[PDB]
Amino acid sequence: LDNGLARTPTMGWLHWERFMCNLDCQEEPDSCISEKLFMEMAELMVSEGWKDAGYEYLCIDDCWMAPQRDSEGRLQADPQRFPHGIRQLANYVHSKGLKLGIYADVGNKTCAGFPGSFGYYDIDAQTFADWGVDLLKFDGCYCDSLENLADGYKHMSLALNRTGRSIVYSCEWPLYMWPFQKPNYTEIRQYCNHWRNFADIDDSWKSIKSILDWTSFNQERIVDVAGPGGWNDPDMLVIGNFGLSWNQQVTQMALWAIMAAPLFMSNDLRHISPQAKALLQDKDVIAINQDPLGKQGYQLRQGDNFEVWERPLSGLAWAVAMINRQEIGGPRSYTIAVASLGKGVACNPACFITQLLPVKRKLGFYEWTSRLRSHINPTGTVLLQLENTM
Amino acid sequence: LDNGLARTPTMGWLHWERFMCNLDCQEEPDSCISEKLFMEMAELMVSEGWKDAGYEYLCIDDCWMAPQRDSEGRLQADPQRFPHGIRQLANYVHSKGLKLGIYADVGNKTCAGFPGSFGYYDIDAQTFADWGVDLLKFDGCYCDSLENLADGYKHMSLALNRTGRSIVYSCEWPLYMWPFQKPNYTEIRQYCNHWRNFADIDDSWKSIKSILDWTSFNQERIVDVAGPGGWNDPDMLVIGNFGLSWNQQVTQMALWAIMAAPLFMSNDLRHISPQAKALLQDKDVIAINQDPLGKQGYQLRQGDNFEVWERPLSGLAWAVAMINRQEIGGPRSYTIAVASLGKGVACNPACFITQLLPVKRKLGFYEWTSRLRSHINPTGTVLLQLENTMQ
Ligand SMILES: *[C@@H]1O[C@H](CO)[C@@H](O[C@@H]2O[C@H](CO)[C@@H](O)[C@H](O)[C@H]2NC(C)=O)[C@H](O)[C@H]1NC(C)=O
Ligand SMILES: *[C@@H]1O[C@H](CO)[C@@H](O[C@@H]2O[C@H](CO)[C@@H](O)[C@H](O)[C@H]2NC(C)=O)[C@H](O)[C@H]1NC(C)=O
Ligand SMILES: OC[C@@H]1[C@H](O)[C@H](O)[C@@H](O)CN1C(=S)Nc1ccc(F)cc1
Ligand SMILES: OC[C@@H]1[C@H](O)[C@H](O)[C@@H](O)CN1C(=S)Nc1ccc(F)cc1
Ligand SMILES: *[C@@H]1O[C@H](CO)[C@@H](O)[C@H](O)[C@H]1NC(C)=O
Ligand SMILES: *[C@@H]1O[C@H](CO)[C@@H](O)[C@H](O)[C@H]1NC(C)=O
Ligand SMILES: *[C@@H]1O[C@H](CO)[C@@H](O)[C@H](O)[C@H]1NC(C)=O
Ligand SMILES: *[C@@H]1O[C@H](CO)[C@@H](O)[C@H](O)[C@H]1NC(C)=O
Repeated sequence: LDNGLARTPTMGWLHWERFMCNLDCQEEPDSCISEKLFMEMAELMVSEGWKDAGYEYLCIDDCWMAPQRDSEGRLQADPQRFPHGIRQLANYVHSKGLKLGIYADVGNKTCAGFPGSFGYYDIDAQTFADWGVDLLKFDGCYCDSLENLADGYKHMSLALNRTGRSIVYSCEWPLYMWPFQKPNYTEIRQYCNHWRNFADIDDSWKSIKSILDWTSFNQERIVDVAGPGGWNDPDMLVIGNFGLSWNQQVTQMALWAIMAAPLFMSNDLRHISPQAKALLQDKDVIAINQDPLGKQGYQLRQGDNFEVWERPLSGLAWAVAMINRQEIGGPRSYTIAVASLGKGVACNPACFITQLLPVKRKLGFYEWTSRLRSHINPTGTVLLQLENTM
Repeated sequence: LDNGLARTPTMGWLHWERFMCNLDCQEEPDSCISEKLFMEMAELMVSEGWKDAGYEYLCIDDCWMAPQRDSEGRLQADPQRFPHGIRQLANYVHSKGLKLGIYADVGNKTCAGFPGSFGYYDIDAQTFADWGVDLLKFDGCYCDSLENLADGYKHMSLALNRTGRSIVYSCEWPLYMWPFQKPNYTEIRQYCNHWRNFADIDDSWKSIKSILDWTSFNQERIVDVAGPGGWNDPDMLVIGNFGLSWNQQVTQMALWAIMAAPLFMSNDLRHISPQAKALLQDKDVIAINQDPLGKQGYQLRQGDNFEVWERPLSGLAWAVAMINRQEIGGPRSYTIAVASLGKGVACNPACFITQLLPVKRKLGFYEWTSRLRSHINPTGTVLLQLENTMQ
C-alpha cells in the first residue's frame, strides 16, 4: 500500500490475545475491554520505555463496539465501557505522543458478533478518520462470497485514502481466502500495509511452530512481495505472558525480526517480568526488524531438527537465526560454513559476527574459509549479525 | 514390593532426559555420559541443598556400558568414559551420603544397543550388588514375547533379593506390556518398587499434558494400587531445562506431588535458574509428595478447560490442585464449594487453607458451607493445602 506509511514494520500493542472479548466489567473491571484499560497501557507505554523502543500504535481489537449503530448508521463505542467515545480516547493517546488503532470487519458482523462494515465502507472510513484513528485492523468474518471479500477490502482501502488522513491499513484478506483459492499478494500489497496470512496465535509453543512452519513452507510465494509499505503479518507477539519458556520467547523475538514482521505485543504491561521487558525492548534486535531496506528473511536450510534462517540488511549486513526444534536433551551443537551464509557475500573475504540472542556477545572475525559453531537450547534460537569486513 | 524400601516416593536425579545417550566425550565433554558428570552432579547435590531436600539417589540411565561383556560374562562400564569403574564411583557417591542407581534391560540389548540382561539376570544382579548399587532401573526394550517380559521382570526382582542388598527396583514392565494386553498391577506391585506407565517425557508442555491426560483417564485402574513400597511412575521431572514456561513448571511440580510420584530430576544442576531450584526444593510441596499415608491423588472434576485434582494426606489434610488448560487470554476465575473438596471431610466443620503454588499465601479459615475462590494462570496450577480444624 502506497500511502507513505509502514515504511518499516508497524510496532505497537494489540489487546486481543491477552484480553480477548472480556465484557465482565463488574467482576473483572481491570481486565475487561474498556476505555480504562487502554488508558493504562498508554501511560505505561510512555513511562516504561515502550514508546522510546518503537512501540507507537496502541490498537483496539474486536469488542469495542456498541451492539448497534446509532440512528445515523454510524458505528458506536460501547456507552458503558467507552463512555467518553473513541475520538476522546484518540485525543488522549495523541497527547502522550502515541497513535490509535481500531478494529472493524469486511463482513456483516465482526467475529464476536458486533456490527460489520459491509454496506457501510465509506461512512465507517470517514467515521474512523473523524475520530482521529491512525490504524485499522480489518477482519474477514461473516463474508459469504470470495468476491465480496476482495471487493470489500479494496473498497475500504480506497475509502480510507479519500478521507485524507494517514491510516495504517491492516488486512486479514489472504487468511480468509487461502482455504478457497491462492491469494494474489501483488494485488493484496496494492491495497494493504500488512496482511494476516495464518491462523490466530495463542499463548503456546505449538502456535509459534505452526506459524514458522507455514511461513517457511510458503516462502517462495510471500517473501519477495514484502517490503516498505507492505508486510507479511504472522500475528502478535505473545512474549511476557504464560505459555512460553524463556527460550521460546527468544525464538519468537528473533524470528519475527528475521521475518520483517509487524511487532504487535499482546500482553499486560502492568504485569510483565524484567526479563520479558528487556527482550521486547532489545534495541539491536528491534533494529534488525526495523531495517530500512525492508527485505524479509527466509529459511536457508532445515535438517537434523535444526533450522537456519537469514535476512539481508542494509549496508551489506546479514542477520542469521539458528533454531533447535528438538524438544529433548540439552543444548545441541550446530555448525555451518560461513561461505554458505548471505548467498556467499556476507563473509567474503571476511566478516565480524556478533551474537545478539540469547545474550549479546562478540564472536569475532570469521574468514571466508571459516565455520560458525554454536550451541542452541531446545526450542531456543541463536541470533547473529554479520558485518562484512569491507 | 516390600523389601522395606520406597516407603515414600523415591527422590533423586536421573540423567536421561537432559543428557540421553551422548557418547561423544571428545567434542561434547560436558554433555557426554561419563563418571566425571556424575561425580560433579554428586558434589552439587550436596553443596546446593538437594540432598537436604530429599534428593538422595544419583542414578545412571542407559549408555554406561562397554559394548560387550568381559571374559567372565559380566557387564562392564565403558573403559574410556568410566575408566575408574562403577565400584569406585559408588564409593565416591556414598562418601557424600548419596545413593547410586544404575540401568539394565530385560531383553538382550538395552534400548541404546548395549548389552542386555536376558540370560544373565542373576549374574547381573549380583554384579550390581558387588558394585554397591542401591537402585536399579529396569528397561524393556528388545523383548519378544509377553512371557519373557513378565518372567524377566519377576526373575530380576528375585535375583536382586537373593543378593541380600537393599536395592530399589524400578520397572518399566507395564509400559512395555500395554501393546499386548493391559497390565495386572497387583502382580506388578508384588515385584516392583515403582513402575513406568506411559511413554517417555520430554522437555515440552505437550508431554506433560499428555502424561496428565492418560493418568486421569486410567486413574480408576492405577490409583488405588499405589502405596508405600509401590508407586506409579509418570517419568522424570524436567523442571530447570528449556521447554516449560514458569507456570508449566509449577504444574508439573504440583501434579507430581498430587500423584505421589517418584521425583527424579532430569536437568543440569550445574546450570539451573534460582527460580527452578526453589520450586524443586519447595519443602511444603515435597512434603505433600512424601506424605506418610502414601495415598495417590486423583482428578476430581474436569470441564471448561479446567481441571481439579486432590490428594488425601495424613491427619485429615488434603492437597488440592486446580489447572487451567486454556492456552489463550489471561488468569481465569474458578470457584468451588469447599464441601466438595476432600470428599466433604476436609473442611468439616472447618479447615485452614494455605496456598502453596504459585506463591505461598495463607488464605484463612473456611467453614463447611463456604466457597473457595481462586484465579489460575493459563497452563498454570494453583496448589492448596487444606488442614481440617475446629473453628
Ligand atoms: C492515497 O494514495 C496515493 C497513491 O495512490 C498516495 O500518494 C503517494 O504518496 C507517497 C508519499 O506520500 C508518494 O511517495 C507517492 O508518489 C504518492 N503516489 C501518487 C500516485 O501520488 C497518498 O499518500 C494516499 N493518501 C493517503 C491519505 O493515504
Ligand atoms: C526379600 O523378600 C522378602 C520377602 O518379602 C523380604 O522380607 C520382608 O521384609 C520386610 C521389611 O524388611 C518385612 O516387613 C517383611 O515381613 C518381610 N517378609 C518376609 C516374608 O520375611 C526381604 O526384606 C527381601 N530382601 C531383600 C534384600 O530385598
Ligand atoms: O475477532 C477475530 C479474531 C480476533 O478477534 C482477532 O481480531 C484476530 O487476531 C483474528 N481473529 C480470527 S477469528 N482469525 C481467524 C480467521 C480465520 C481462521 F480460519 C482462523 C483465525
Ligand atoms: O533407552 C530407553 C529410554 C530411556 O533411555 C530410559 O531408559 C527410559 O526413560 C525409557 N526409555 C524408553 S525408549 N521408553 C519407552 C518410551 C515409549 C515406549 F513406547 C516404550 C518405551
Ligand atoms: C450480508 O447479508 C446479506 C443478507 O443475508 C447478504 O445478502 C450479503 O451477501 C451479506 N454480505 C456479505 C459480505 O456476506
Ligand atoms: C496479480 O497482481 C496484479 C494485481 O491486480 C495483477 O495485475 C496481476 O495480473 C495478477 N497476476 C495474476 C497471475 O493473477
Ligand atoms: C535373546 O537372545 C536369544 C538368542 O539369540 C533369543 O532367543 C531371544 O529372543 C532374545 N531376546 C529376548 C529374550 O528378548
Ligand atoms: C492379577 O493379580 C494376581 C497376580 O499374580 C493374580 O493372581 C490375579 O489372579 C490377577 N487378577 C486377575 C483378575 O486376573
